[PDB]
Amino acid sequence: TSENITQKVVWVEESDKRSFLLDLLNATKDSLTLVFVETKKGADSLEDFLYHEGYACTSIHEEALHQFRSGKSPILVATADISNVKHVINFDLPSDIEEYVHRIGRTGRVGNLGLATSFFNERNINITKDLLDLLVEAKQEVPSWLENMAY
Repeated sequence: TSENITQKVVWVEESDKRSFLLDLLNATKDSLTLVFVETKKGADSLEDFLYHEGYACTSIHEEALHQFRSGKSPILVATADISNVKHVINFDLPSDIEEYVHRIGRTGRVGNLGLATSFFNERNINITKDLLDLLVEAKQEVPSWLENMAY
């Protein structure tokens, strides 16, 4: 159970995810930001977007992993060897809660709190109730919208 990972689930429309990611990145870490996306093409295109924004980043979908650790590339974009990152960003959420749990486990260590931010929209209605129940048992912030969509 994930009480020691602060989880912020926010509503982001698909067309808003990229500028919301830039505001979030600025808002939040000098390194070890891990951003999960749904597809290989998505990983690829997001890395390029970030590049043209001026953010040093890599993607995986050894070099890449070796840049992440050194903090030469503060951002690693990955699809579906990595733990104790400073921030996990679920740019796309997965279709089941177990996979959510696996991904958020990559932030935090014993004696410290992790941080995981997840973007959610109508595409994610399938995981609504499971995410709600997980947030409640982990005593995390639950957005009014999530509660009302689960019902």
